Amino acid sequence: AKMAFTLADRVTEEMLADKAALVVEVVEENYHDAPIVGIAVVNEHGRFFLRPETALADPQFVAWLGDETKKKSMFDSKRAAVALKWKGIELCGVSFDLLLAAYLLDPAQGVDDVAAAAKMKQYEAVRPDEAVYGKGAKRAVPDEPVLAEHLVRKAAAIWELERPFLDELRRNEQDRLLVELEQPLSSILAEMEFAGVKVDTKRLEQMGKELAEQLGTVEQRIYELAGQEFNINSPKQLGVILFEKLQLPVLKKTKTGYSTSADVLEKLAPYHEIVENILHYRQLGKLQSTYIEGLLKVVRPDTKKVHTIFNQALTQTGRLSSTEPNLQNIPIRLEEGRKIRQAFVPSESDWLIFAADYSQIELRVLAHIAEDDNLMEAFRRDLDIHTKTAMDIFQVSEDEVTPNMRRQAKAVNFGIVYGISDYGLAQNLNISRKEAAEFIERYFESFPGVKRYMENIVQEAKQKGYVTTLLHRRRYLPDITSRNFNVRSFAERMAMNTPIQGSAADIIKKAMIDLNARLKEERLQAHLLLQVHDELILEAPKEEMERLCRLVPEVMEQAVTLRVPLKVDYHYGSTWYDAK
DNA sequence: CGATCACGCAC
DNA sequence: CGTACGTGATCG
Ligand SMILES: OC[C@H]1O[C@@](CO)(O[C@H]2O[C@H](CO)[C@@H](O)[C@H](O)[C@H]2O)[C@@H](O)[C@@H]1O
Ligand SMILES: OC[C@H]1O[C@@](CO)(O[C@H]2O[C@H](CO)[C@@H](O)[C@H](O)[C@H]2O)[C@@H](O)[C@@H]1O
Ligand SMILES: [Mg+2]
Repeated sequence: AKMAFTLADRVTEEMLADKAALVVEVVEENYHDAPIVGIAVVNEHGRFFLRPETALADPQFVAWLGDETKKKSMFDSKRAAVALKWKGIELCGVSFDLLLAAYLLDPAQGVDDVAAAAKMKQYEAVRPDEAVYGKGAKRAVPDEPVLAEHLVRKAAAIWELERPFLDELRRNEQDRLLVELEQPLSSILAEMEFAGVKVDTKRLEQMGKELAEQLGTVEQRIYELAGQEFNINSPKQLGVILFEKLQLPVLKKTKTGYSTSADVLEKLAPYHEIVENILHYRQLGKLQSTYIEGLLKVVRPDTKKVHTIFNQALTQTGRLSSTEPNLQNIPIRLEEGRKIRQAFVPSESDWLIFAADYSQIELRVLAHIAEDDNLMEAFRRDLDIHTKTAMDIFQVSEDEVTPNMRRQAKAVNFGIVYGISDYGLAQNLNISRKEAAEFIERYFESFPGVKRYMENIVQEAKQKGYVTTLLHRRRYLPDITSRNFNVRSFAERMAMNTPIQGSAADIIKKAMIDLNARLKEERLQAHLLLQVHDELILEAPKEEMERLCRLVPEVMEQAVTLRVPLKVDYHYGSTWYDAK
């Protein structure tokens, strides 16, 4: 059953053909400055394994890697490209990435190794990575014969599966989505991750100290008000204090005990002074554990940068996610947590942080896809969309919209985008199902095009088996035909929400590609650092701000043409916090 | 010692 | 009511 290959001791010309499947193996999950443990090449001339110390010191091999006219097919080329950037080696000419291809064909399969992708086309002559390397404490690179066979089998699978994957993408009208959107984006994400974001660790450490002080003060107040010391971070020890010793009302349960989620606590606050303190303690503790201690844990001590990894092949809607650290969930709503962003600073002297965000991109996308006359007109007038929604559903003039009315209309707008449900809206606004249902009815009366869209997209999902986004991303929804109400209803909300969230993802991905091309044409030093779903964060010399103020919003606004304008706001400053 | 829960942070 | 990730506590 074994697969034949040459275990090479040196690089030869036949390993440098102008088309090959290439494996540059990095086993560490976080590939930043990580070891390359082996290399495999499969091409018209045969199958080869190379030790990295050999290949990466070979000028002909390094030149071949960097030659855009020598085409490579890979799985997770970003991992290889970043590991190689840390070694000062450029990887070019990647014309097919099997991870991205599998992800576009069906994000729900959770493909995260070559074996998983291969199994989609009944190809099973390759082992799962976890079977070869193990996981956790037991993880390890195996001896060379085992490692080499595995890497060659992966390269061989890629070599075989490129054509059938590309053919299916073409049938789905997704080939341009792979080749013109996701693959070029992967190179841009590699650059962003490698550049990293500079952290002011002294500032973080100062914050940590002050937080520790306040945590102590609140911890003691809590013990004083409880008349006893306990582990506040145990939802179970806390449940006893709250609902037994102090007799607070049980407004909600969890399947293992009493709920102490913030929504429940907020309702209990009027009964006892301890509750406000538990909330404050939780807020501070979140900042301390996750955003100070957690961040400091992953800052590289030499450069004081953090280098996130953007998972490009995970979310079911086409968004990116971010890990180690997650730079897509840094606090902003509450001023206390917002100050964390003061610690993210430009990487060079006299540079600044520039941040540009789409204004209401999801509702603008909804206006476009639903062709709702009222919603399109609202955005053509650049109205405050929550005030407008309040005017319509509560039937009042702009003057007559109160803050509470705008607040409830805002929640309705979220619900509509998420996949509206009377129960979920009711939970969010703390009102009755019947009341939430009345709001939803008034909304559909004011935006009948949106109502028609929500009905039609659920029927389309049922008919075709999937829904699609602007640039032809797809999500299969098998549960749409379930005879279980709750299962089916969740699938219906995904049918409604995915073309909205996913088309917004497509637009900002295209914007990133267009922006990098413009930055290069203009030879600006400015470069992307982060994407947070509907916003792009850059750093640049202070002397480039004026040019960026014009260039970045324009590129983002013009990335696609919709039936309504796109609008981008922007800010810049000496830290991420100040880019407001 | 990995897997799970409950919770809270972003958009 | 949609999409994510990290944490401390607990589970087994
Ligand atoms: O390299 C990213 C790419 O690798 C995958 C596995 O194929 O995820 C791995 O890499 C991560 C980043 O360090 C981890 O978060 C993840 O646990 C790990 O399996 C893909 O999911 C991802 O696109
Ligand atoms: O009465 C129609 C109304 O119900 C929805 C669910 O909110 O869909 C239901 O009715 C459809 C048939 O008309 C079914 O295909 C569907 O499976 C069922 O849940 C809405 O789509 C809708 O317009
Ligand atoms: Mg915004």
